[PDB]
Amino acid sequence: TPEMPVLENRAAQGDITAPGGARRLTGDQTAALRDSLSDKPAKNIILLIGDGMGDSEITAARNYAEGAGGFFKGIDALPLTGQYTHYALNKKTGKPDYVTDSAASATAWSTGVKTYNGALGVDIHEKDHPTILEMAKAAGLATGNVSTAELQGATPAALVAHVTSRKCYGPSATSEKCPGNALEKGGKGSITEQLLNARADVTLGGGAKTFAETATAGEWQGKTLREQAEARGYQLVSDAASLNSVTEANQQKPLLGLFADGNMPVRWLGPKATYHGNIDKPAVTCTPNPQRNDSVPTLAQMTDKAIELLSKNEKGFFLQVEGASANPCGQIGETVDLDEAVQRALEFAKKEGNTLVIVTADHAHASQIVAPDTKAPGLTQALNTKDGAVMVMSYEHTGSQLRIAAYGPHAANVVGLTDQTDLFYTMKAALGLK
Amino acid sequence: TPEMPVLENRAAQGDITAPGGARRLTGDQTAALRDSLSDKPAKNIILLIGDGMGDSEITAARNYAEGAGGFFKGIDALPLTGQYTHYALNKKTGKPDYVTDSAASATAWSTGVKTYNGALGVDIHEKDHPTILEMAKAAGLATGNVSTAELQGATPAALVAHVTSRKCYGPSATSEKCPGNALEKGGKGSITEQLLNARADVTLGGGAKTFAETATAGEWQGKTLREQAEARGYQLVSDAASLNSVTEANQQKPLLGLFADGNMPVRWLGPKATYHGNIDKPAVTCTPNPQRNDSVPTLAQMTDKAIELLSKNEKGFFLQVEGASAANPCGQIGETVDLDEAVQRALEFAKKEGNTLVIVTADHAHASQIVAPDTKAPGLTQALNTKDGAVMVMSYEHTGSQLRIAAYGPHAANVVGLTDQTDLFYTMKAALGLK
Repeated sequence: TPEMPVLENRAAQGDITAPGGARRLTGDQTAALRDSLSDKPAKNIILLIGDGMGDSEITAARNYAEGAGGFFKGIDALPLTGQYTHYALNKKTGKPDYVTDSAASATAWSTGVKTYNGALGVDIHEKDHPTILEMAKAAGLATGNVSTAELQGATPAALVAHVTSRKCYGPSATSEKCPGNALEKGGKGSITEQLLNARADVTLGGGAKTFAETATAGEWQGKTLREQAEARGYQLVSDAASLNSVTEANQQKPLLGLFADGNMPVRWLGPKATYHGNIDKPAVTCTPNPQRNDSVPTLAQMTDKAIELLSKNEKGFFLQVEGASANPCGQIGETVDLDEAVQRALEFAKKEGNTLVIVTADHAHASQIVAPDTKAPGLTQALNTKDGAVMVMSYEHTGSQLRIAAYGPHAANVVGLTDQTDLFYTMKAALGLK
Repeated sequence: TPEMPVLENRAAQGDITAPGGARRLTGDQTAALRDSLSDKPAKNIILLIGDGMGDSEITAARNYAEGAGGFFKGIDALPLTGQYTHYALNKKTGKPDYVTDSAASATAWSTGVKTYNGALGVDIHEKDHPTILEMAKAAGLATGNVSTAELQGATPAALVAHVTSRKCYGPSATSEKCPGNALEKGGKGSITEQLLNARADVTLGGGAKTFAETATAGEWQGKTLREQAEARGYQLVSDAASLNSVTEANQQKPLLGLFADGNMPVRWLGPKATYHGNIDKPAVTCTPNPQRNDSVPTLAQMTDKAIELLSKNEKGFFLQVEGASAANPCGQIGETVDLDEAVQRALEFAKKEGNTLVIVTADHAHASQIVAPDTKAPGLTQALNTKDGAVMVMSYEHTGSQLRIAAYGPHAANVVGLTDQTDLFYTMKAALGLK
């Protein structure tokens, strides 16, 4: 039965200077697309999120790494595409707030309810709403959360924590900034304490710093959150070797991989963009970061490991993978990173035939690709792309709708204009979560 | 009984502060989407181009005019959506120039070949290439060209002119800037002269000022290009009353409507954005432009008259419609609202007819960004009171980002995913069965 093609090749087909040369299509999509459509139940969902990765950021990364007529074998290979909205709510008025932050957006797709800038897992009345991971887990499904940023960061945090502020990282900052959530005040705990209670089968990322914090109440008081994790049965892993030896990870043995104190390392380094840096400075070539290491797993590696462990669950799985860390090279390199994770996800999804893979961003950032002769009011940098031509980028969250792309069962629900909260109901209905 | 659906409503379905209230979907989309897939031939194509309307401009205009949970009934209603690239090429090297201008992007979807910035209907070796309008016309189809900007502007002109510089509006300018296209030098003429030769069945837009120039050579030397068009059998209309009087337009009697000397008047008036304008000035509400007129045909009126006159052709039609007419948030949003009225008209037609492909996209993305109210940005900003009674701040060039392309109809499936601007030429070719 015609089981779902991925976009094969959408690179410029020939000589870009010639008629028909820059075409990305070799024919008519109608029947490929017809076979891309299935409404049958998604057994697994993999959701890949690029921090700030709107259309402008995908274009600049393609231009740099693949060349303008190039194609990301992961990000651009998803057959169903649409645009979605992500406005937040002003807390006092409940009126729309056109420019969201990462917390409210992360909340909108994990719980399906709009909230205010700064909130995680709570609506504007500070009430908690259940996340898609809490719900997958309640249904007996394996669950995993992966990031290259701090695990306390808004996108990973929003699946496991419910606090009135994204800053309530650990006990210290919670007593002070989220009193109603402070464990001492009967609240549910900080983002890191709620993480530990939440017991996702696979959690992997940065942010080991706040795990050194110590509990102020509860049966693990005085112990640090790392000690509590181990005390609760988590198998901790802190490099690529240990992650690779892990054979099983489940509710009896939750894997928790902490690979960086803050954010895990950035793939490429470059100079900072400067005022008139395109006029007054050379075109940049990005340097691979020497200090990324064979000890530190990559986002693609974490993704593949997580898929390996989570797929042993005979009921299905949910997995969120976040690709996060005026530095254009570091920006572009993280989109390359994520593309490799999407690729792996698609590799699994095609083979399995019952996985919805979704790639999108939390919200748009402010860089634009601009004409190389520009006198911007800002920070620019000219870059040497794959094409041997220079691209100037110019430099903060923005409110623009952005791309969401999908492959697999129920992916039709991302085509057209949707809203970020619809993603929760799409995933929930795909997974049959009742 | 099959009919292909348009998205009747993807507004937030309820209370946006409550669970499920901000959903734009009320259920599963699969079945509606397969009912939207058809490879059958398209009899007609209506292509609407939003001048600079990338995803930021669509969102900014929806928030202001419809509210954040709102829905543009034309623009957001097209069920098959994708993203397309639109880079130009460097003329000297043939290497990509990541940020196109209007001329080079207009050449790419009308001719299918990439080119350099400033070029109309010629490739980087200055070779002319048939535009999709010339080929539809060559095949016996009715063709139309409507704009709110000057007819000599990059987007309407790319359909009918082949010149080495977009600035080659009329005799004067072609002689000095495009001397290899100057009519008194054996070239094909200015944009206006080639427009007159291309003899599309309906051409409606602004730009009457250059028709006041006199030709330098040829059969109509010394006559103005307006006297020429009359002498060549064109029916000229210059206001809404006479436009609605036209009964037919075809090759014997072709319609040319010149409603303004330069661009047609802007829908909404508002101040220009300003440095620290979102903190130093109150929020703006856009007001109707007094000069927009009763006498001046709106873009949905022109689109509607064009479809009427063009559907008299037993064989089908091709129609391109351009919404265009200075860091002014209200003119900018007014024109997206304009174009959305035009898209609803095209879509009522297409939905009724059953064999029309409607594509709505932009030539290239512009640079306005929706920012946070309290932003201290280095450009020009302005705060605006939206339909929600909330403030939206806008910040201010062309940019290189890929942008939205959306479609409805037979062959509309070929806009989904990542395509390139020149793929649009081929999707039109193939839909329409050309060549």
